[PDB]
Amino acid sequence: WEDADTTLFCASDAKAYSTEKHNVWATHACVPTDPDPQEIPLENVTENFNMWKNNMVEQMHEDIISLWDESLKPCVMLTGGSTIKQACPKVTFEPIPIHYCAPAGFAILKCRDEDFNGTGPCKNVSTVQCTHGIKPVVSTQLLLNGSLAKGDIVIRSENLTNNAKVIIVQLNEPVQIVCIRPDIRQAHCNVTRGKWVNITKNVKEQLWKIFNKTTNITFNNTIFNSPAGGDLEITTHSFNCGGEFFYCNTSDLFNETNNENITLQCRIKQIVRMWQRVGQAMYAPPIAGNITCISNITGLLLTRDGVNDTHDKENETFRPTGGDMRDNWRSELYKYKVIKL
Amino acid sequence: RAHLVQSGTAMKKPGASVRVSCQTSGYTFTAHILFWFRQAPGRGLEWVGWIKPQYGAVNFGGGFRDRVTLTRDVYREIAYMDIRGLKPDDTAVYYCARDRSYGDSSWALDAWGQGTTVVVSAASTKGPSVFPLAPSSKSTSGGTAALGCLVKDYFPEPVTVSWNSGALTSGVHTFPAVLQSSGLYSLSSVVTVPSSSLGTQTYICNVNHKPSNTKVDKKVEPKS
Amino acid sequence: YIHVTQSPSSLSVSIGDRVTINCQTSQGVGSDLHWYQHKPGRAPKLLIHHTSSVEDGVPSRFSGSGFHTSFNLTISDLQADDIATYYCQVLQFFGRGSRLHIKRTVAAPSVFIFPPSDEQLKSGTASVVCLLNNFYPREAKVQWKVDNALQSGNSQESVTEQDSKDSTYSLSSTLTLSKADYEKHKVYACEVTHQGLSSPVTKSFNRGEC
Ligand SMILES: *[C@@H]1O[C@H](CO)[C@@H](O)[C@H](O)[C@H]1NC(C)=O
Ligand SMILES: *[C@@H]1O[C@H](CO)[C@@H](O)[C@H](O)[C@H]1NC(C)=O
Ligand SMILES: *[C@@H]1O[C@H](CO)[C@@H](O)[C@H](O)[C@H]1NC(C)=O
Ligand SMILES: *[C@@H]1O[C@H](CO)[C@@H](O)[C@H](O)[C@H]1NC(C)=O
Ligand SMILES: *[C@@H]1O[C@H](CO)[C@@H](O)[C@H](O)[C@H]1NC(C)=O
Ligand SMILES: *[C@@H]1O[C@H](CO)[C@@H](O)[C@H](O)[C@H]1NC(C)=O
Ligand SMILES: *[C@@H]1O[C@H](CO)[C@@H](O)[C@H](O)[C@H]1NC(C)=O
Ligand SMILES: *[C@@H]1O[C@H](CO)[C@@H](O)[C@H](O)[C@H]1NC(C)=O
Ligand SMILES: *[C@@H]1O[C@H](CO)[C@@H](O)[C@H](O)[C@H]1NC(C)=O
Ligand SMILES: *[C@@H]1O[C@H](CO)[C@@H](O)[C@H](O)[C@H]1NC(C)=O
Ligand SMILES: *[C@@H]1O[C@H](CO)[C@@H](O)[C@H](O)[C@H]1NC(C)=O
Ligand SMILES: *[C@@H]1O[C@H](CO)[C@@H](O)[C@H](O)[C@H]1NC(C)=O
Repeated sequence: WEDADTTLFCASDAKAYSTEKHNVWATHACVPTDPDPQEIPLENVTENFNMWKNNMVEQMHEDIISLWDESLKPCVMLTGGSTIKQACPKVTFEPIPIHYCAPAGFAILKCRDEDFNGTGPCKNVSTVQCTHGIKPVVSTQLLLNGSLAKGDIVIRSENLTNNAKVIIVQLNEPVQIVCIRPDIRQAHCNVTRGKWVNITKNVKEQLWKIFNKTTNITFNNTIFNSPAGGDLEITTHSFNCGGEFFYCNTSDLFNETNNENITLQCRIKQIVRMWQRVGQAMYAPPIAGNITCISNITGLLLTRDGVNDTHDKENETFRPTGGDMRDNWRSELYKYKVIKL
Repeated sequence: RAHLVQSGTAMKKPGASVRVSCQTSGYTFTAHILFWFRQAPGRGLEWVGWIKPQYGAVNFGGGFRDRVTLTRDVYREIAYMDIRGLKPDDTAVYYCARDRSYGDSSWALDAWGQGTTVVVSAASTKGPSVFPLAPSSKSTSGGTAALGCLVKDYFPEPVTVSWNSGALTSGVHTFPAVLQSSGLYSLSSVVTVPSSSLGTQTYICNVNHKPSNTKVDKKVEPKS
Repeated sequence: YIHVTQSPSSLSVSIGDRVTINCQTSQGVGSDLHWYQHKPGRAPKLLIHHTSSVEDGVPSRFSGSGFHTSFNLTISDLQADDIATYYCQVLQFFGRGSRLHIKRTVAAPSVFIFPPSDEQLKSGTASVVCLLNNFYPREAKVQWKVDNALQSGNSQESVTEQDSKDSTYSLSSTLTLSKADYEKHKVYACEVTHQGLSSPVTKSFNRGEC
């Protein structure tokens, strides 16, 4: 069995009667999930996986694009020199777990090695016909509704010395975030101060451990800070909830100066800058009522500041980032890879 | 195919601000990181920061974060670099370069802007003084004499020097301009000629300083 | 921080020679090493990306090699277009460069000295110019003496680029003095030391006389 990238197909637990858009797309593009999913282990054998050059990430990317294309239709869309006007009805939008499976003659290799940084050899290796249930959550800064690491916090980067390589963080304890909108564009999220400082404490120390172990970059203390620039989609924690686009200020989350919870002032926008293509999409005004989303902060997207020449200092600054939704997919597709029989 | 065009040279005072533009063309603008490098005179290239033009995510090298702003315009496919609080140490040639990989970061820069010279000086625009470098008998060297022109006390670069309205080119040497301690530049342009032609051929150096609209024709003769 | 060291700093080359310059890194790099060509007045040009992969458009003579902490750029058959500076890069760390010039036979300079003009003296300052014309190699040493008093820190040297015709260099050293200090001394000498000279050449003059 040799490595290959074939033509995967999707499978989900979507319902035929559901009006929600993820269920509607998955009903016509996918199949019913495996009632008894087999996972045959492969003992006395090891093999290497690479999450950063995985074609499974690219397939999930363009599927979520076509999902967003036919689901969240904007009123006016500006792409290139063309203006695309279309109907923009208010829809119900909530992601569901999606499984990716290998066609006839192929299989998927799953690595069950605990504390796996994304690359290198794997002792625990099993074969599955499908992945696990992955919610295609499109978020920024904070990875929501993802999977948790069984051991400590795991730090993933294709090259930790490259400051352009975004660092994908995967938490071990979920940080519950409660966003709500009772100005019909003013919302706010609430997050417990105790659990966020505790998780931040464990993430800072894990960043220090992985840089002291695998990198020649040495620093005494780890420090966070708000992003230095960019569009509002990445300078804030941007996500989708009930069809509306939320832009939440995370300055309080990444403020070093540290009572119950932490309140993040949000803002719903009608004009967003799309992630699936280059252009802006104008959506309809928000719907009335109490719009509430309770999600799990399961991961972080961070970039490291450029080092000073001939300097190191006791402090290294990390900042939340986002934009490329491929990193959101490989935060779950890291353990899987396609094999050919 | 990929082309990067920058803005012209910048004349600035210590403490002022400068904007350098970087127009891109011939490729998907938002799919390649744009890096900004500078090269001080006599030093190597140093990284100041990059930008991911999709959403404008940026990063900077140590020190530049305090006063450099990297931006871009996605519709017009043009990146910008703003530098505030200029110091004389920031006098350098600034480049904007494109990463060769599509949607990745390999730091391999295949497409480069032509460069933008930024000079941060307290001095003000001044035209040069053109003094002769007479042949005499110390420059004859028994056969071939040497005369020249001293273009002294001007700002800023550059100065165009020719001889005999461009007719005299053989044996001409115009040296790179040097920055005096006063903040003004000065260069010399010399030419070696046969000693016998000193009393027959009129040798005139033609100095041009566009920043001051100064044009000078200095006739060089052996001194009395 | 990654230190990048190139060697040699400057190298003498002949048309059609096999050239090899080295790049060193302070730590294990692996493969993502890139080489660039830089000619004066133009932007740097990417030659090799990722140790040995040659960029499209680069001539076939170029080839990269190396591993871990030592990398080499190789030119199989040098031509006139290949005379430039060459950097090696890793992440945001560029090397200081290796400069290439044409090698020729050693040639001594023709030393001249110019006293300041009366027009400049009427302005208030005096510039004594000493000229070193058509010498090789580039390295030379110019010494200013005023009444056998050694001058240091009040002169400036400007050396032209390597000539295209005869592959020689030219250097001008200017001594800047006030009118008062200039008129207080008589002998102004210029002592040139160069490989092509068995003994140092001295071109001097007397103020006002000849
Ligand atoms: C890894 O393999 C061992 C034995 O091969 C097994 O006991 C263990 O459950 C495996 N780990 C996971 C996470 O399945
Ligand atoms: C990931 O783990 C493998 C196996 O130990 C190691 O070779 C590789 O360098 C690690 N990657 C990073 C970015 O530390
Ligand atoms: C969040 O995590 C908790 C475990 O503490 C789990 O019970 C809950 O179902 C999760 N919610 C979501 C939306 O994933
Ligand atoms: C913390 O946030 C929750 C969000 O549901 C809220 O109900 C609670 O009152 C907050 N704690 C306070 C206000 O002390
Ligand atoms: C969020 O927390 C703030 C402060 O703890 C509180 O005043 C507010 O009521 C909370 N949100 C909701 C919806 O209760
Ligand atoms: C976030 O809030 C801080 C103050 O709490 C403010 O300075 C900053 O500009 C805000 N950023 C955004 C993107 O709203
Ligand atoms: C962090 O909080 C302090 C006080 O709570 C505030 O002065 C500072 O501006 C904050 N930093 C930001 C918003 O980046
Ligand atoms: C996470 O899942 C919960 C329930 O499964 C849902 O209400 C919430 O909107 C999801 N979060 C996002 C960002 O989609
Ligand atoms: C870290 O702290 C120790 C002592 O607290 C000090 O000796 C060391 O130099 C520090 N590291 C850096 C990079 O400054
Ligand atoms: C750190 O650098 C040293 C040499 O400076 C090298 O020997 C070592 O392998 C490097 N370690 C890592 C993890 O890069
Ligand atoms: C990241 O890349 C640098 C430069 O090639 C290299 O020195 C370092 O070892 C790499 N990191 C890992 C974990 O391989
Ligand atoms: C590069 O060339 C030099 C001299 O030709 C040689 O000493 C060195 O070993 C070469 N590098 C490698 C990696 O072979």
